[PDB]
Amino acid sequence: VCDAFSTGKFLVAYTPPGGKLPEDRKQAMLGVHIIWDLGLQSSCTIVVPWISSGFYRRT
Amino acid sequence: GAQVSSVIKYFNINYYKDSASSGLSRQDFSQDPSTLTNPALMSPSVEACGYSDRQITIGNSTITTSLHTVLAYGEWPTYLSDIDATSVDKPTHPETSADRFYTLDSVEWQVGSHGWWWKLPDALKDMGVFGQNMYYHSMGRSGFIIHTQCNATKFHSGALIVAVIPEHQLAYVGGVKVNVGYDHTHPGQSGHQIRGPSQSNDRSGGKPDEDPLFNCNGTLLGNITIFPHQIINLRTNNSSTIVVPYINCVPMDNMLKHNNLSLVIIPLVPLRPGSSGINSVPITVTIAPYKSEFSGAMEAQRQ
Amino acid sequence: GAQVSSVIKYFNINYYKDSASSGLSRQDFSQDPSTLTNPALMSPSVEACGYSDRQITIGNSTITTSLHTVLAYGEWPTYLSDIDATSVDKPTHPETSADRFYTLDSVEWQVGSHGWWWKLPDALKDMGVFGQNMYYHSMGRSGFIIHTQCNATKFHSGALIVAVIPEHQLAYVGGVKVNVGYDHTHPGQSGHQIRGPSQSNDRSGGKPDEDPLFNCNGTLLGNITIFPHQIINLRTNNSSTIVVPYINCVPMDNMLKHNNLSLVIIPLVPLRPGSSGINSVPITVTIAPYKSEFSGAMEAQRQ
Repeated sequence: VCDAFSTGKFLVAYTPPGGKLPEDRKQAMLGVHIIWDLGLQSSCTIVVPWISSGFYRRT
Repeated sequence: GAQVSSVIKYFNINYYKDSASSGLSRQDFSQDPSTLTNPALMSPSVEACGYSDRQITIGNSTITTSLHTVLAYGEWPTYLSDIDATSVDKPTHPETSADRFYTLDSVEWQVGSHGWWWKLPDALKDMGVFGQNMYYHSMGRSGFIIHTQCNATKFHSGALIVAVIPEHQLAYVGGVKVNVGYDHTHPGQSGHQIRGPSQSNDRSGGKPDEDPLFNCNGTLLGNITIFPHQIINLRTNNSSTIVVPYINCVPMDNMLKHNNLSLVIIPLVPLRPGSSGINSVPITVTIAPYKSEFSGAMEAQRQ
Repeated sequence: GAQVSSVIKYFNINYYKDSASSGLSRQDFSQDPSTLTNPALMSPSVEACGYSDRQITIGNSTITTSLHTVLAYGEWPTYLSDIDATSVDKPTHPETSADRFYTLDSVEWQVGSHGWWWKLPDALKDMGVFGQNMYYHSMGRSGFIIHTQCNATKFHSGALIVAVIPEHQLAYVGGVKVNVGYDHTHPGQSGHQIRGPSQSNDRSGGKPDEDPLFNCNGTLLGNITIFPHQIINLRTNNSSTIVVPYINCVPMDNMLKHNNLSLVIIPLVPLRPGSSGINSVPITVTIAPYKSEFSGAMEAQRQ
């Protein structure tokens, strides 16, 4: 939520099970990621994939 | 009720309407009637199914020996395929670069040497581009080919047991309730020399059990033959080969945390030199990842 | 003699019996007769051949932008196949684990910033399991997808030239006869900020030329459009995408020694803030190895 004149590029990164929280962008980009760009709003949604050993994950 | 979709018929009925509410499971027949051995156990000869898949060469490295290969659980290694897999994400197949024979540090086999063990995939974690794909991926599965080779002369004597134990869970070295440490059960390629048993063995930091007779887990040797194994008798053969598929409940596991195999080598009968003066002989182990798959790529899990 | 197997016929004759002893090469015809443009140059639109190969996603990473992608030399990247290859040894294809978008360190674009360049594959040498496969393999080939993205507002101004130069051979920073150092032409992911020209620029250890007008190699800007390129004009577009095949004489080269591409980004017109108070904007580069192949596995060439 901003004005129409603002613009931005965001990196949305999902680090799979077993990985540390990245602490810097070069370690975040190596997982699942999407580049969310304003002025599209087709790029907003990241789909967290199902990556797991077992078939189910405990709530 | 429900049902479902010297010889006694019975009407199949679920009184409670459900599966798993049903009673114990028998062997059905549609019409009247009117098994003794399991070749999957007993460690077949890898010709006892088919030899077309095998002179043994995986991925740029050659073994020349293959009727005496034991095929663990009579199942040939294969990729996860589909329909048995959890994630739809396409795994990575390194193939010939990460599927190749990795020879480890040789170990002197002496008089009084109690045994050795290596955990897998762990032993390979620093080896080549297989050991790189472990860290950069969430999960993975691999079958292995273990080639154990110990050569002495016709004057020497003594036998080894080369066994592959799925999920070999070590016992703590004694006393109180402690989990063996992450570091002592992940030794790397050097494996673990079994130095016990003794009452003087150190107890700290969760060190594993040093007793070879109880398999370090509390179950006798000589029953270790229920696993895939070969017996290297220096009167007969100098080497060993074992082809293990991927054994686990899960399609893919971490490979850093979970070691789904163990390579155990026990001097069943000691090494006696003959008229020769050689008191010790090297044992060499060569492991080949085979049909390995990796998925869930990330930053290297390396610390 | 030999021959071989306004309109003038001629009897094709090798007087010396050989090819390459023959004279200059014309365009033959079998019967009587009775071209202006090369779309491979001019950097096509990647729809100008076909768009079925492309929302841009390689190997677990997504780009959402693809009619404005330029397809370098009108050729789509593809594996070495056969018959063009030297070794028969089967290359390794890492696919989605090592073929993915790697975003590099962003660079402030300021007033007075002369330019930037990155050498490829070099920029990716520490990136993921692509940068691992470089060291563990003798040779390799890869196509790349360069996505350059710089966003400012409607108040800002200024243009960039994003060009990909095959075999961009840097000039030494001046004077005597020196080869630029291995280290200065292999900067890593950080690339090289062009800080010149000046008479005061340091000359030591083979440092590369700092002059952006002469392309650091001695050839003008504005002729840099003969390479695959895009012009990012902050009045029009914020981003760029370029798809390069594998350009080289050899099927596979080392990738540590030989950098077969360069990504050059030149502020053709400076960055002027408008009524806004923002004096600098980040430029971000995202490189995807595509259709990469590795062969000749060895110990890591890493020092």
